[PDB]
Amino acid sequence: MNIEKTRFCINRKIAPGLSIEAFFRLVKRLEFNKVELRNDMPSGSVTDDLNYNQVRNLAEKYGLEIVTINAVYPFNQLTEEVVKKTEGLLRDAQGVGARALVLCPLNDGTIVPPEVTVEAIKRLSDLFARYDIQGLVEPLGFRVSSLRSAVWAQQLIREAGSPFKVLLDTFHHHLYEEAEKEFASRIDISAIGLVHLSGVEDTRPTEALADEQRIMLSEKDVMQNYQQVQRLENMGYRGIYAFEPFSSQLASWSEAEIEEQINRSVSL
Ligand SMILES: [Zn+2]
Repeated sequence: MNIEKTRFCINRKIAPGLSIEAFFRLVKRLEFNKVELRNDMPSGSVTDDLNYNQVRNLAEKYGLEIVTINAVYPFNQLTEEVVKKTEGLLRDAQGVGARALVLCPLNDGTIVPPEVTVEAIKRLSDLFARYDIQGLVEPLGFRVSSLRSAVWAQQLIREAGSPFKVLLDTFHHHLYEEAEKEFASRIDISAIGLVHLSGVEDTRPTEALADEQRIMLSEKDVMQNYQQVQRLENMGYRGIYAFEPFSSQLASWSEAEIEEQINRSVSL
């Protein structure tokens, strides 16, 4: 297996400690060219205390692409409150020159009918076009997720007639029983426009693991990061990979610890 390095993205959630400057100067210095900004770090702001300029220039200086902002939730349950909140994020992404905003389904045990997610996808595609932002729909694995399958979400994006793509997240994939030898032919790598990697070394049962159980990559993470990435490659994927580990263990890691466990990960 070989994959081109320039194809690697560093999701900020990996670095809750660092300021954006701090976070940027890192990456670049750590090699690569793509990041993800997020609206769920301590600041609660895609820019922390900054403004669009400061950030934008900070991406220029370190020659980085802001690939996505995570995330809009619940994109699916698209009340006027949610619409106003989404608009926020589009202003953010347009503001920092992000290319995508990440869309997360309702994740609370409530059914969101396919017809409604299909409407929410129509309405968000208008609203995105309005800010010239791309969309990425991230199915969530959990039994309580109102959209679990990357296949189904492609089905529903095709139906809304949307240029949006799916965000394949290794954990959420892992966490969803009916894919792998039901995936493969059913899935369409054309329309996967981002892949979020994170590893789960933990011996617990899959059937109720969480965002907290996500460290980085290395031999015996019970998630098939290689075997997913092997297949994604086998299949045509020439798009981005991003490290989006969550877990409280991203709490150690000097600016130099993060530097290395990114490299454990990139096993090749
Ligand atoms: Zn993700």
